[PDB]
Amino acid sequence: GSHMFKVKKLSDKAIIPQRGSKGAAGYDLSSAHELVVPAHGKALAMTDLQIAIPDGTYGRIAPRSGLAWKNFIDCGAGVIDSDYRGNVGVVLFNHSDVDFKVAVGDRVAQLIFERIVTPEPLEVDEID
Amino acid sequence: GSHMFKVKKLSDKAIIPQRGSKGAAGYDLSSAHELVVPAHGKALAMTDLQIAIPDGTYGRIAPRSGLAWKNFIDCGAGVIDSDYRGNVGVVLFNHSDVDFKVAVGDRVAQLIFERIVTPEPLEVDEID
Amino acid sequence: GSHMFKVKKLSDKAIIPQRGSKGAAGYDLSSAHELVVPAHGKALAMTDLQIAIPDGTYGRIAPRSGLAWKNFIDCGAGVIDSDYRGNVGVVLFNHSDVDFKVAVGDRVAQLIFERIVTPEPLEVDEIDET
Ligand SMILES: O=c1ccn([C@H]2C[C@H](O)[C@@H](COP(=O)(O)NP(=O)(O)OP(=O)(O)O)O2)c(=O)[nH]1
Ligand SMILES: O=c1ccn([C@H]2C[C@H](O)[C@@H](COP(=O)(O)NP(=O)(O)OP(=O)(O)O)O2)c(=O)[nH]1
Ligand SMILES: O=c1ccn([C@H]2C[C@H](O)[C@@H](COP(=O)(O)NP(=O)(O)OP(=O)(O)O)O2)c(=O)[nH]1
Ligand SMILES: [Mg+2]
Ligand SMILES: [Mg+2]
Ligand SMILES: [Mg+2]
Ligand SMILES: [Mg+2]
Ligand SMILES: [Mg+2]
Repeated sequence: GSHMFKVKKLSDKAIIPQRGSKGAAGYDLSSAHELVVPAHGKALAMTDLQIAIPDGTYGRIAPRSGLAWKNFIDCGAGVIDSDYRGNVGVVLFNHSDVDFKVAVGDRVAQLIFERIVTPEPLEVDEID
Repeated sequence: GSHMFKVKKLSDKAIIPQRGSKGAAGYDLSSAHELVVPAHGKALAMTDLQIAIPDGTYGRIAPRSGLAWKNFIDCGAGVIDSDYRGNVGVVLFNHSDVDFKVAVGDRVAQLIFERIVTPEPLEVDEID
Repeated sequence: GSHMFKVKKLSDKAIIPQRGSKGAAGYDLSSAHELVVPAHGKALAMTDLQIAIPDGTYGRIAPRSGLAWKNFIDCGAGVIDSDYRGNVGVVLFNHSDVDFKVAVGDRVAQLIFERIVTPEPLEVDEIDET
């Protein structure tokens, strides 16, 4: 369906992503797992979700602004293809000298459905 | 708003964002404040702008390619929701060994109106 | 104008970007040059490609997921404008404690044609409440 996207929980801990405000760009993504993101290190926060990417778009794992500014947290990777398989994972980057604790249920990113196009590349001799 | 990019200066130091060329993806964002982005550190550069953005889009704070390559500067966070009516700020990351000076009026990022969709989430037991 | 993605090789070492799969978002970008991204450092991996992109888009240099989790590699900069006619360069960031080797032909990023809009900015006194 065009105006809804299906989401299936892979555990009881999974939270259905939802928009924070009427005008929100993204859907909050929460970790389904307790973990720590090491200082100057990286970690995988699995959401325990399968998500069906809308036609004409990819799912972008985008950073929460609070965590970025206060905790020096960022999202690496972040491209969820329309044919991505399985559990959707958030790759967290911590550039601070302080570990970042992640509890089950913590919002760790936001999912944005980026509209894109996918043409077939045409190799040429000259561009004008 | 509807299909517009509206810009309201919050101080006389604010500069209206403009595309560097007709083929540009992004609008130049300038700091309205002097600051330093510490080596291996982060800073918040406010634009002293309040904005309304076109429907079907969020504003993405993207990095300038020059600052990225010469100075190891990046943008953290960067997602400006269509219903944000606060002061638009650029979260700067400095991964280099050297402090990065930012003067009032310096271009520190570029704003891109990313087209997106926002379907409502539909929870299911199975996709496909 | 042009809904097409056109690609001109700038050397014999260049590889035409292609999607890894039918449902893939991005086009694999391969380095056309031997280099190393220094531990805790950055490097330019030129693709030796000149490109023309579809109208209403820019080209985003987006990170590969394997390199990100496995090697702590990220893409810096990454905005390829409609009028960029130079050699497309991948700015690679290495946040690991170990160097990252790049051989010619290595996929180092993926190109995504982001749909965007570019309206004329309007300075106003008043923005509507939210
Ligand atoms: O780089 C940024 C990112 C966000 N913002 C602004 C706009 C955006 O709409 C707003 C987000 O406000 P929130 O307090 O709701 N942060 P978020 O919902 O992303 O969660 P968190 O507070 O943990 O980041 O902050 C910036 O000015 N610059
Ligand atoms: O990762 C990138 C980013 C940009 N580019 C290209 C495309 C883009 O159109 C061009 C921008 O070159 P400049 O250094 O002149 N841009 P500047 O740093 O002056 O500002 P901005 O990056 O905001 O356009 O460089 C790449 O090849 N790879
Ligand atoms: O976002 C991520 C990134 C990595 N991972 C883990 C599991 C996954 O199997 C692996 C990344 O595999 P990819 O298929 O995404 N490799 P990549 O896209 O980088 O390269 P390519 O598709 O060309 O082989 O790392 C995640 O779960 N989520
Ligand atoms: Mg990034
Ligand atoms: Mg970016
Ligand atoms: Mg990948
Ligand atoms: Mg990018
Ligand atoms: Mg650019």
